[PDB]
This record gives sequence, C-alpha cells and structure tokens, in this order.
Amino acid sequence: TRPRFLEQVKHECHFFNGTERVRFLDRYFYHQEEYVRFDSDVGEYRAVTELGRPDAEYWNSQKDLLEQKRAAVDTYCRHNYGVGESFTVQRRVYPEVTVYPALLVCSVNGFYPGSIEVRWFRNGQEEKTGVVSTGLIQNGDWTFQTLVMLETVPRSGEVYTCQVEHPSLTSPLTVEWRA
Amino acid sequence: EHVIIQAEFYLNPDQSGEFMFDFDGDEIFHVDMAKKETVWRLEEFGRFASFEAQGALANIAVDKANLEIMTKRSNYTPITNVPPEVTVLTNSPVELREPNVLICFIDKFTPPVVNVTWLRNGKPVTTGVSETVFLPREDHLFRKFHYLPFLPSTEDVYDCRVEHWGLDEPLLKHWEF
Amino acid sequence: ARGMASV
Amino acid sequence: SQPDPKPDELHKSSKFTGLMENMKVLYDDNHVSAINVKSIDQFLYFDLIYSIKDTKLGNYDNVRVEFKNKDLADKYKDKYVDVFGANYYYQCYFSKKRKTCMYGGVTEHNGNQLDKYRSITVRVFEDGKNLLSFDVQTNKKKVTAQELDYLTRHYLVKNKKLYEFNNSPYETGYIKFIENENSFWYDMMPAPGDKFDQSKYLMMYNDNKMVDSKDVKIEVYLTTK
Repeated sequence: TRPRFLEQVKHECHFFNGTERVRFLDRYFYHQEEYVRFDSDVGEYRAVTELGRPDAEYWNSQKDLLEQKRAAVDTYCRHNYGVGESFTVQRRVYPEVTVYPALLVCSVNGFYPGSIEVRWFRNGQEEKTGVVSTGLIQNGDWTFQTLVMLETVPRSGEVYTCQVEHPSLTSPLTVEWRA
Repeated sequence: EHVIIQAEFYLNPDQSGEFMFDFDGDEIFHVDMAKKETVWRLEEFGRFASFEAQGALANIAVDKANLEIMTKRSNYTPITNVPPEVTVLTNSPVELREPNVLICFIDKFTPPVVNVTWLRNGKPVTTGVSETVFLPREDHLFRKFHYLPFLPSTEDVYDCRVEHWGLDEPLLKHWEF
Repeated sequence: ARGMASV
Repeated sequence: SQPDPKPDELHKSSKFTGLMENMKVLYDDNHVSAINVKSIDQFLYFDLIYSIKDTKLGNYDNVRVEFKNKDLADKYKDKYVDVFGANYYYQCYFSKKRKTCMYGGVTEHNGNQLDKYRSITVRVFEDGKNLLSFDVQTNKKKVTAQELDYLTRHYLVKNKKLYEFNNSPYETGYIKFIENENSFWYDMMPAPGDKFDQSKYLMMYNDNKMVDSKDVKIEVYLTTK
C-alpha cells in the first residue's frame, strides 16, 4: 500500500537517413511526467514543467556539461550507431509462412525487421476485399509476426497464393494452397 | 527510421533500478546491478559489442538523488497506478505435439512492479519460464514479456496471472487449444 | 558502446 | 567440503599483464574497520551504507557494503555490528539522502567479543615446502574469512613480496581455510588479462562467510616462477 515514487531518465538518439541527420534528447521524468530535457536542436536545457525550472537554470550555468551534451550527437549517438549497426540496423531474419483454413489464414512468423508486405492472390489476381490483418506484433525477442486472413467464397480447383515481401529476401516468398 | 534509447529508472521505496538500451522498441541489453555485468537480450550480441556495466551504477545513484529532490519539490506527490492490459498469444501457429511458446504480454502500466504467474490446469508452472525486464514505452509507461515453452495438447489449459496495484484483484488471461 | 551520463 | 584446486584451475600471475599494484593496494595498510556501528542508509536493496570515517588519511566518510542478496542485508540493517574488509574506490558508486565500497565483512557485535586476542596459525608452503608459519589475531568469536584473508595476505605482502608493483614472484597461490575437517579456498592471483577489476575480485566476499576463530586453521600454497 505504500505510495511509490519513480524517477526515469531517457537519453535518446534519433537517426534520419542513416547518420546524416541526428537528434539527441536528454529527458528526465518524475513518474511519467517529463520535467526537463536537453534537445540538440535547441542547445540548452529547457524546463518542460515548472518542476524542472530550477534544474534547467542550474545545469545551463555549467558550461562544462553543456559542452558535453552539445557534442552528444557525435560522441554518443553516431559513435554508438556505428558500434551496433551490424547486429541491429542490418539484422535480417527471414519469415516462416504458413497457410491454413478456418476463411483462409496466412501466418508470417519470426521475421526481422518489421517492414513487411503480405498479399493474397486468387488465381493470379490480387485480392482487395475480404482481407483482414492483425497488424505487426512484437514478440519481444527481436522477431515479429502477423496474420493476414482472407474471406473465401469457395470454388472448384481455384488456387490461393500468399505472397510475402521482406528485406531479408532476394525475391518474394510464396505459398500456394489449392482446395 | 531508427532510435536508440538508454533508459533508466529508480523506484522508492523499493530501492531498485534498471538500466537498459533500446533499439526501435527492442531491448539490446540491460545491466544486472548485483552481479555488475551486461546481460544481452540475445547471446550473439555479446560477440559484436561490449559495455562497461559498472558505469551504469553511477547513473543510477544520480537518478536516486534526483528522485529524492523531486519527491520533495512535488510535495511528496506519489505515482498514480495504471493497470496493465494483458494479452496471451503463441509464438507460431499451433499444432498438436509441436513445440511452441506461449507469450504473456503485459502492456501500458506503472509503477514498474508486477507479479506474473503461469498456470497449467490451474497449477503453477515455473520450469522453463523466462521473462524480459521492464521495457519503456513512448508514453513513458512500461511493457513486459513472459514466456512459457510448451507442447500443444487438447487436454491442457493455460492462464497468465498478473498482479498489479492498479488492479483491485488479480487478472487472468486464459488460453487453450 | 559509450554511456551518456544522467545529470 | 570443497575439492582442492586442481593444477591449471588456478590463475597464473605470468598470464596477467596489467599492474599487480592494483591487487597489492587491496591488501596493503589501508582497509575498513569499525566497531559497534549501525547502518544509516541503503542505495540498492542488497546493500547497507555505514558512516565510518577514515581516520588515517581521511579519504572517506561513508562506506557502501554489498551483500550477495537482500536477505543478508535485512539481517544486519538495524543491528550493531563490527565491520572489517578490503575496500576499493574505482567504480564505487552510491548515494545517501568521498566514499568507499566493500563486500560483506559484517559480524554482529554483542556476544561476539573476547577479552583477549586469539591466535590463528597460518602455515605457508612455497613449492610444497613449509618455510614460514605465523599467527594472525582476532578478538571475535566469529570472524569473516575476509578479515583473516586480509590479515594473512597483508603479512605476506610485507614479508614475502606476495604482490609487487608490476607482477609477483609467485606463479600461483591460493589460501585454504580449514575448520573441523571442512574447508574452502580462494585464488590469490588476478584473472588472466591486461586489466584487473578490483570490484569484481572483491565480490567473492559478498557471501559474508564466517568461521569460528577457535577452530580455523589457515594454509597458504604458493608456487615459484
């Protein structure tokens, strides 16, 4: 029952087009409320709320740490990006695609990164209507999954194809299911 | 495109903290403050990079210091409990006798404290379980994953039991084949 | 990797 | 209780390429010691902070003591204890509401005192031969292995150059504690590499292991290079 008090700190590096445009943010929070932050595009600490006022003024008076934060985009952001690039930015895990009835379901699992494209085809033609997706689901272990269902109006001998496009592949991945 | 976040937090009166690196929503690693070592989310990450775990403690000590100060400035205003929404799903499509993983996803909640228990046919399961630490969200609440490897069977039923001060009573998310 | 210091 | 070191399982000083001085200073003259004191705060749930002042050279006012787990910490949080251990400064971090850090070394004060100092004999073997034997003293019925390890090593640094500024005259070395045909030991040499992490080496004391001063015997095994 004892009331809780939480302090959170988030040092973020945002990358646009590789490392050409980098934005650094030094954020502080009391519970879930951000009270002070340093922004690369500003060059100083600004109080987000009155509780941060004393900090923004005191920290900005210290020319030693402002120098440090103003160089963060290079010494911290770009440096770390280079160190982790091979296993984060360039991580490629191909997906596993499964097609099963009961309405047709196309399950795409264990892929990374999240950018993917799943399409349903009926006799060589792409299906637009009767297609529902669950969206991108994170498993928490650096893999994603997604299910794309197709409302099916049965027929004799027609073939259904689930086509998947993903960065880890050379060409689209396919799975054909015939009744 | 991409975001790399070094996330930290200290909690009173539990006197516990966390220090982790996040890449586009996934944990690269977190620091075990008692063993003073770097715990990579995936083993292989350790073969490509390194991190001086002890450095994390310096940041955590400073975090507690700021907390002490903010606790007073705010006139001892405590945190407001936000109950988590729980989802239970599987790692891949289910097929009898084929290894799979049950995922209990706990989302949108604070403070970062939860009791998660897996139940098979109403009874506690602790063997083979693993979990992630608290992951940060953009709204500054938290996420957390708990796993249970299992062999799909028609005679077993599972429940993910979550306890959180934002809930009047334990929440139970059920799953069955 | 380099750490950024909390202040 | 513990199987004696198998050759090759022991760290070898020749495989250490950093400054042995970093090891030497942990077992030199300075160390933490305080009688009948009580913790005044905690940083993390598995530690206790004490306000012990470095009389000699005045380097610290507070000391962080870390334990293997939360249980150990809760057990002594509100008790008056005697503190004794090897301390470090590099990578020592915490905050209350300079400083030094250490692991374990805590014994409950009351009923643990002796009117006179007791002698624990140490027998030193160099290449299997017992050329030196001396005694270390304690006035505690129950002492941490840490205190005895520190006293024993400090004597060896002064008299056998156990650790020198660059390296050591010995290749391997381990200290063995025998208490009623029950025993355990510690590797006295740095792990292989070019860097020595004092904080990680001292962590082996965080279990706060204790022995009976009346029963313990100490044997030190050293091999020459």
